[PDB]
Amino acid sequence: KVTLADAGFIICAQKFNGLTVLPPLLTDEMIAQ
Amino acid sequence: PVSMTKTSVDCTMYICGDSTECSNLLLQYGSFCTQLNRALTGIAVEQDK
Amino acid sequence: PVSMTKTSVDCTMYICGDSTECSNLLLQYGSFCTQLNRALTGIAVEQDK
Amino acid sequence: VKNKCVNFNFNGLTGTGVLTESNKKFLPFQQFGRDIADTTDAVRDPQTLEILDITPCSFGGVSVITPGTNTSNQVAVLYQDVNCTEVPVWRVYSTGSNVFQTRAGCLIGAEHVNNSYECDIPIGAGICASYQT
Amino acid sequence: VKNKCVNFNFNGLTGTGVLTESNKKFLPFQQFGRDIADTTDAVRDPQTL
Amino acid sequence: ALDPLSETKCTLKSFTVEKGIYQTSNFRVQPTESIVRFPNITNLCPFGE
Amino acid sequence: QCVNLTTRTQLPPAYTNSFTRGVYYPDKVFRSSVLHSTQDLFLPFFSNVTWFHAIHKRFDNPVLPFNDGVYFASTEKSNIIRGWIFGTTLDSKTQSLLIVNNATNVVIKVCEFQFCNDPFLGVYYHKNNKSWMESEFRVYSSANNCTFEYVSQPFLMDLEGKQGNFKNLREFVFKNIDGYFKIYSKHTPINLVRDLPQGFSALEPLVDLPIGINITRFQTLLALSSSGWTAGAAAYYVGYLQPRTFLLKYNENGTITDAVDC
Amino acid sequence: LIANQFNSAIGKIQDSLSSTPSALGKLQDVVNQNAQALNTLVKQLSSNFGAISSVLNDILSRLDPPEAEVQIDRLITGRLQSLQTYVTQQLIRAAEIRASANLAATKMSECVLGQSKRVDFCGKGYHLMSFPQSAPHGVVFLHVT
Amino acid sequence: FGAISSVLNDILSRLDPPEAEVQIDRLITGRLQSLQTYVTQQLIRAAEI
Ligand SMILES: *[C@@H]1O[C@H](CO)[C@@H](O)[C@H](O)[C@H]1NC(C)=O
Repeated sequence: KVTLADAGFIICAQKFNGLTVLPPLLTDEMIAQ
Repeated sequence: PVSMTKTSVDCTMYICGDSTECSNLLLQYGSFCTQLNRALTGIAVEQDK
Repeated sequence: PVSMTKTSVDCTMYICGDSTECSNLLLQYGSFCTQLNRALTGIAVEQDK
Repeated sequence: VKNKCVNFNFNGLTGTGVLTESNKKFLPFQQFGRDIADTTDAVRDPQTLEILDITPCSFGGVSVITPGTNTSNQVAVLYQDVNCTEVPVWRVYSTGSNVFQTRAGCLIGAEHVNNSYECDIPIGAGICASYQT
Repeated sequence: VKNKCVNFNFNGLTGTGVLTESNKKFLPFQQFGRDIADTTDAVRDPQTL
Repeated sequence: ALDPLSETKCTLKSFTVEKGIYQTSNFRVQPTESIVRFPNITNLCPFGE
Repeated sequence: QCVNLTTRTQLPPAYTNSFTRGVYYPDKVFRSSVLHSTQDLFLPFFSNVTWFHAIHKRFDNPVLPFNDGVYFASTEKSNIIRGWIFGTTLDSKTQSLLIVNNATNVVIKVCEFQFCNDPFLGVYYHKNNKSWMESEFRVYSSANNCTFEYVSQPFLMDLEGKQGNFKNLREFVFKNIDGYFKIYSKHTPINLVRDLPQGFSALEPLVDLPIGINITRFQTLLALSSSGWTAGAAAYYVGYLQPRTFLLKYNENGTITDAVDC
Repeated sequence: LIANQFNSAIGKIQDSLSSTPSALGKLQDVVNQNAQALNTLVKQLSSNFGAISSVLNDILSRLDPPEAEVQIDRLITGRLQSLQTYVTQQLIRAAEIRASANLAATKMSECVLGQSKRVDFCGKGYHLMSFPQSAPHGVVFLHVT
Repeated sequence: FGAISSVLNDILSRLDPPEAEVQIDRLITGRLQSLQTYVTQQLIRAAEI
């Protein structure tokens, strides 16, 4: 049910001017663990 | 909710890309980009915390 | 305490109070007034919540 | 030229980036192409009718990993967000003894092991680095 | 004329608004009247005092 | 400009650095050559007449 | 030579609702599935527009003002409207723009003319050879000082045709900014009696001209001895542009699909 | 009987989430807000700010270094001010999220790991227990009461 | 704010537009930054409440 609002604006996704998004330290899977 | 998405901004490439004279104009403004990166670094640490 | 009084400040009528050239010269500054109105309306909704 | 980061001028439109043959279907009068960000990413070549995708060539920040200077003087480097097939663009830690690929990017200066312990220095994606025998 | 949104021009001092009769008891050396925000709100007509 | 460890000493302004991760020295691939493109223009001015 | 035509039916002017017509690409940047807002000169939705028609008894060709671009639409059969005049005074006190869609050529020029009271072009009606030969070209009295001309490739077009419903829906909009004439247009097959349809249609950019003159008034030109005539039915509609602010939506292939007045 | 009521309630929970699409809104808008914040950041790049152009190259390719510092100074001031606004908003929002996360951790430590007697802390009614479920950027408690 | 006056209409009553813009830039800067201060302080107080 959860979807992001804009596609490409939350693997090659580097923004054109200096915007980066850091992956979380804990991934999806071990939280479920 | 628990956390937002961590994000980070490179100050100089945000302000002006490729223009070294813009960098010369920027470097008289002190150390603002250090403050900016420091604040975003603190937020990004607190997310995982 | 529970809430405060909900306030609203119109950006253009505050700054360029009934001037046409002032609105035009304001137009080059991006989208500040939208951001200010959005923040204030969010506050005012939050009070009733 | 193609497949390299170059700086370009297409008919008064200057920029920098790597160019790619594209699949976008222009209308015949259309010249530029933009984003939702209103940033140019699609340019029609004036000489020959084709659509060129513009990608800004890569970049990133440098992460540096160390124990304390009371402990050691050996460090490791993370190039974030880069499949590090083009790493070297100091230089001495550009080809040193291994490269390791993570979801964060390229790790150089640490050797990947199999065992799993508790986290020491949080790098990311469940991956942590430490100093041991 | 009174009681309309009009343009007005008193002694070069111009503006837009509605003019009405006051009861402010001036002293003869005074001409204008000001507000907190340094806006004109009481004007002596030059032709008829 | 010598080594990453020295880069940390240079940007943290200390001769001692404790254990962890730090962020320095944002980079760019720095493009190679220039290029210009223009239409195949053929309508000359008849100077021979 | 140019004569005054008088024999007609007299009627008051008519207005028609321009429902949602007259949208054009503001630039040449391609978008895909994008809601983008602009602000520019546009024809407002749901205005009333001037409706003129040549029937049977009608030759309705006056001089109209040109301010901030105009939108011109025509429902026609067999291409009776041929020309456009532009200029401040049309009488060699100011420069004059001449656009002609000849049966042979299209002629585009600017010189210093003196146009007549009723300039027009006259074609005969089935003169024993099943061809309508164009015989009369009564536009200006002279061409004093010339500054720029152009003529395209010659061609042939049909000067004959009778239909119960007009097939040609030709849509144009003309703008003048900083010495530049902008002609933006669209052609459409259509089946309607005496009206303009409801629907969406963008205008592709077609022509820019770097002319550099002041333009105030204009008039179009019609196809048809000095009295006595035979013209087919045609109709056109004239609307004016106002500076407005719109929202436009682009599909995946990048055509403007629908528009929103603010 | 309790087993039947429990299983029926769980099935109704699945049906209630699969039916109503407006349930996860408390998670969603935060993400949306961050997105549009980043979005409007990009939109401040293309302002004039009283300078002649928003293209830095075109100012450089037309105006001379005796005077171009005046225009690029304006560009510096405008873009720096936009960064100020963006990160001040981010700091306030992050403090708010931290407060909500502390509330979440308290709820996890008391409602799940034990049985609290605080009325209406762990949902409506007399609290029996809780089960947690993971969610994108969040947690979902199922209180059994 | 360093300009001739704080009255918007008086500057337009006296100056040509190529200098009215010079003054009104400084005025719009001062007023805008004041409004920025106000909205930030309001956000902090709303979070406290
Ligand atoms: C437009 O003209 C028609 C002509 O009949 C008239 O009925 C209508 O009221 C007019 N609308 C406006 C907005 O002027």
